[PDB]
Amino acid sequence: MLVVLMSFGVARQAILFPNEEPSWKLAKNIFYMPYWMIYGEVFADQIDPPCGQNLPPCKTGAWIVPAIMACYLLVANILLVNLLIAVFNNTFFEV
Amino acid sequence: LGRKIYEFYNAPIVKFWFYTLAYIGYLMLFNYIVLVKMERWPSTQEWIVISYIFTLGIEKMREILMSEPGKLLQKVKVWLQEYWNVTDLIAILLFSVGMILRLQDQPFRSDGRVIYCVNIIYWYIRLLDIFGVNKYLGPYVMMIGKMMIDMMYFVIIMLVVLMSFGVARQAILFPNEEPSWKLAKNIFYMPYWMIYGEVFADQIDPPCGQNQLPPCKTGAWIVPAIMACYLLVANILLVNLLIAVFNNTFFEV
Amino acid sequence: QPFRSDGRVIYCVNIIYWYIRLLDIFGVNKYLGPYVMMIGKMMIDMMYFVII
Ligand SMILES: CC(C)CCC[C@@H](C)[C@H]1CC[C@H]2[C@@H]3CC=C4C[C@@H](OC(=O)CCC(=O)O)CC[C@]4(C)[C@H]3CC[C@]12C
Ligand SMILES: CC(C)CCC[C@@H](C)[C@H]1CC[C@H]2[C@@H]3CC=C4C[C@@H](OC(=O)CCC(=O)O)CC[C@]4(C)[C@H]3CC[C@]12C
Ligand SMILES: CC(C)CCC[C@@H](C)[C@H]1CC[C@H]2[C@@H]3CC=C4C[C@@H](OC(=O)CCC(=O)O)CC[C@]4(C)[C@H]3CC[C@]12C
Ligand SMILES: CC(C)CCC[C@@H](C)[C@H]1CC[C@H]2[C@@H]3CC=C4C[C@@H](OC(=O)CCC(=O)O)CC[C@]4(C)[C@H]3CC[C@]12C
Ligand SMILES: CC(C)CCC[C@@H](C)[C@H]1CC[C@H]2[C@@H]3CC=C4C[C@@H](OC(=O)CCC(=O)O)CC[C@]4(C)[C@H]3CC[C@]12C
Ligand SMILES: CC(C)CCC[C@@H](C)[C@H]1CC[C@H]2[C@@H]3CC=C4C[C@@H](OC(=O)CCC(=O)O)CC[C@]4(C)[C@H]3CC[C@]12C
Repeated sequence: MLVVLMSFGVARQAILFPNEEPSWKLAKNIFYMPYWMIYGEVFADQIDPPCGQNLPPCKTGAWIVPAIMACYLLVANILLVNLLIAVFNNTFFEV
Repeated sequence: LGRKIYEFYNAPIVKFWFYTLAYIGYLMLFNYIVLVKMERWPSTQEWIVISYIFTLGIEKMREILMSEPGKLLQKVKVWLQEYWNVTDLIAILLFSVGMILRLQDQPFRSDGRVIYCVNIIYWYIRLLDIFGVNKYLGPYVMMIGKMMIDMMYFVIIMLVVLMSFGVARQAILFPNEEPSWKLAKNIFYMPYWMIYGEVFADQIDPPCGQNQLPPCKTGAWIVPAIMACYLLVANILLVNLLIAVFNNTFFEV
Repeated sequence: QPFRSDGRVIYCVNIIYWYIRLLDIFGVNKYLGPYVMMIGKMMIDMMYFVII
């Protein structure tokens, strides 16, 4: 999880927020909201903010963030977690 | 000294621990350079990172030329068999084009910073290859590799169902829009995040026409029911099927 | 109208079914074909869950 979770966390804090002076909040914003989306809350209002409709301007071509996060939620909440399901199941009789 | 330094720095475990500690160090420096503002000339950290990328490209070229076949086309086939090698080539290439875009000036700079970010993705996933020395984690990553094929199926079936609600939610709720590409964003926007939690409780069943909301369109009472059938058929019918398919397959892998 | 409006609705209920008929075309594959095979067999197990 740490490797795939970190990947999305670094990516979302670098697309959305494009210009910040170096500070320790950045690591918190990596290890924040992505971790809490493997547990049920996708942070829906944060995701696809409305933008440039007569609001602050569009950060970059920030269309990467919903797509790679969709890939992340598939990878995290389905494959890995289901792997732990299977791993626990087959080691269970063994122990 | 000479023999102990040369013996020790040529033991393959030691040179492994070089290459992985240097690769973790690169990951930390590239983390810093992607989560900081970047001025027009590169910073020191970025110079170390781009040095890593181009020296890695030189070493890839070294072992392509130093491969065992004598014909050059033979050795480029030898290198294009193995999977992680070709993903190295495409990613070192895409970091190179990020560098050439970001040495320029706006509007190309913001695009180049995005290109750096989509490199951050892959250079994270290469740690899965790096974690192949462990006798305990090597099998897990091989398992993931076997479970991905089963995912290809689930995903396909899901698409059919998601899209089916997606079309129906798009037409029945929204009645009189004009030809636009937002229909596709809405087709895969609202009925996709529902399989992981958020059911969009306000967005579903708004009260219509009472102090006033616009009088609710056509026969839009049907969208909660086909929504209900969708949530059952996705979250219980398939996901659970995928649990079963992983358990059967995992045993053999 | 207003039948027009209701004529729009029951077109849209149809594309629910005509999407699900693409599962038939997925049946011909050597591997997707067996996966839709198990879906119908699990659906009788869910019918017992939907009552409970
Ligand atoms: C993926 C994880 C494990 C590592 C991620 C690394 C970064 C998120 C860290 C590593 C070095 C850190 C920096 C080290 C020292 C400082 C100095 C510190 O400066 C001050 O407090 C005041 C400075 C001034 O105004 O002179 C601000 C935080 C900062 C930039 C830190 C911000 C967070 C950084 C970039
Ligand atoms: C490897 C796994 C198993 C554990 C990794 C733990 C770290 C990722 C955590 C533990 C301590 C955390 C830090 C604890 C306190 C702070 C200070 C906090 O900075 C401030 O409150 C000052 C700046 C400001 O308030 O603006 C920023 C988050 C940070 C660096 C945290 C970032 C994330 C850290 C390094
Ligand atoms: C089903 C699986 C494959 C997931 C599919 C997800 C993507 C195809 C969707 C999900 C959310 C969508 C985004 C949601 C909203 C917007 C905002 C929209 O922004 C603007 O029009 C900006 C206007 C301006 O320039 O100010 C651009 C499309 C975009 C990024 C969408 C692009 C397509 C996305 C990433
Ligand atoms: C179910 C999935 C897999 C496919 C769904 C298909 C549609 C969502 C796409 C396919 C073709 C698209 C169309 C292709 C080109 C155009 C032209 C475009 O025209 C303009 O922007 C200018 C119009 C003008 O003022 O003349 C309007 C969107 C539209 C109709 C697109 C709307 C979205 C469409 C219908
Ligand atoms: C088969 C699965 C695994 C992937 C399918 C991917 C596509 C169905 C996605 C990926 C890219 C998406 C597009 C990315 C960007 C846009 C532009 C966006 O249009 C605008 O922002 C301009 C109009 C406006 O904002 O007013 C509308 C959604 C659309 C066509 C998205 C529609 C859905 C697309 C084609
Ligand atoms: C047992 C499992 C498989 C499904 C259980 C849930 C359904 C029985 C519920 C959930 C949502 C409900 C629907 C939510 C909203 C409406 C709109 C409602 O229309 C109005 O209220 C009129 C317009 C207005 O004034 O709002 C008619 C009932 C209906 C279709 C409800 C019928 C019963 C539904 C489908």
